[PDB]
Amino acid sequence: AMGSRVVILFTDIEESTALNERIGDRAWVKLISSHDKLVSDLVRRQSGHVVKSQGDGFMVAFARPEQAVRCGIELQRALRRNANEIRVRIGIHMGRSVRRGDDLFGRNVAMAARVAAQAAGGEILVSQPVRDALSRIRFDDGREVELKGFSGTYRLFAVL
Amino acid sequence: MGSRVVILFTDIEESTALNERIGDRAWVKLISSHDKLVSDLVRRQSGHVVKSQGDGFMVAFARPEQAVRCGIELQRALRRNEIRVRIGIHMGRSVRRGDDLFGRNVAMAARVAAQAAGGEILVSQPVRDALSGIRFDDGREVELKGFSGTYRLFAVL
Ligand SMILES: [Ca+2]
Ligand SMILES: [Ca+2]
Repeated sequence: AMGSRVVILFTDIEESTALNERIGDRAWVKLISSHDKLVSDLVRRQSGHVVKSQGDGFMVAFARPEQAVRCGIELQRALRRNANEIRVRIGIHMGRSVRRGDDLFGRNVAMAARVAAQAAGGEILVSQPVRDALSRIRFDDGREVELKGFSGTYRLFAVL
Repeated sequence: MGSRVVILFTDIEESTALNERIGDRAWVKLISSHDKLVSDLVRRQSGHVVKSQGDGFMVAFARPEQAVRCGIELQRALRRNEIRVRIGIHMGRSVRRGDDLFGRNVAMAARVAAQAAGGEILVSQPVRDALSGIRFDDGREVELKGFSGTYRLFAVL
C-alpha cells in the first residue's frame, strides 16, 4: 500500500486576522510565538511532531490516535487557563499518507484539514476512523457533514 | 512592523478534487514536479520560498517587478503543459524571523491570492502603484476576511 499510517492533527486560531489587526504586529508576533511554543511543547509531550506551520495554523503528526486526542485536550485546557482571547479549532484524522520532504501528501492530509475546518473555536473534531479506533476518551454521537473536495457524507465526532 | 518585502502566494485551484480524481500516487508525482517548477522560477527572479505546504507556496521578493515577472512566467509555464493556480502579490512591512514571515501583510497577501481566479495574477494596490512592461486592468473592489472596509485588487494583463 502507498504511504504510511499517520494520525494528522490540524489546528488554527479562530478569526486570527481580525485579532492581528486589533492588537497590531508587535503584539501579534509575541502572541503567535508564545502559541507556537505552547503547541510545540504539548505535541512533544505526546511524542508527536509539528510537520508544518504557517501563520495561525499547524499540521501535526502522531503515531497513535490517542496521542493526538490527548494533545488536543491539553491544548484546549491550556488555552482556557491562559484566557483567565485565543480560541483554536482542532481536527484529527488518520490514514495512509505519503511523506515527501518534511511534508505529508495525499487525500488523507486534505481530509484532516477539512475535519479541522469544520470544528468551532474551542472544539476538537475527529473523523469516524479515529472515533472507531478509540471506541474502547469520550465522544458525542457525531454530526453528518460534507467536506470540500470530497464526495459523500462524513460523520465527525466532538471530543468530550 | 518589520522590513519592506514583496509577498507572493500561489496555490492550486481545487487540488483536493484533483487528488481524489487521479489518486495519491499520481498526485504526489504531480505536486513534486510542480514544486520543482515553482522553485526553479522563483530563483530565476531572485525570490526565496519561505514556506510551502501541500499545494501552496509563500514566496518573498525584494522588488514588486520580480514577483510579478515570476507570476507571469509561472502561468506561462503551466500553460505550456491540467492545473490552474491562483497567484496573489502584496507588499508592505513584515517581520522576518526564523526563516518565516509574520504580520498582517502576510495575511493580506494570502487574502489577495485567495481572490485570484485560477490562471490569474492579482496584486494589491500598493503593488500596482509601485509598478507605474507590466500592464494591469482597472481593478476590482472586494472585502477581505479579517480586514475592515474594501480593497482594490488588480489583475496582470
Ligand atoms: Ca484561522
Ligand atoms: Ca488550493
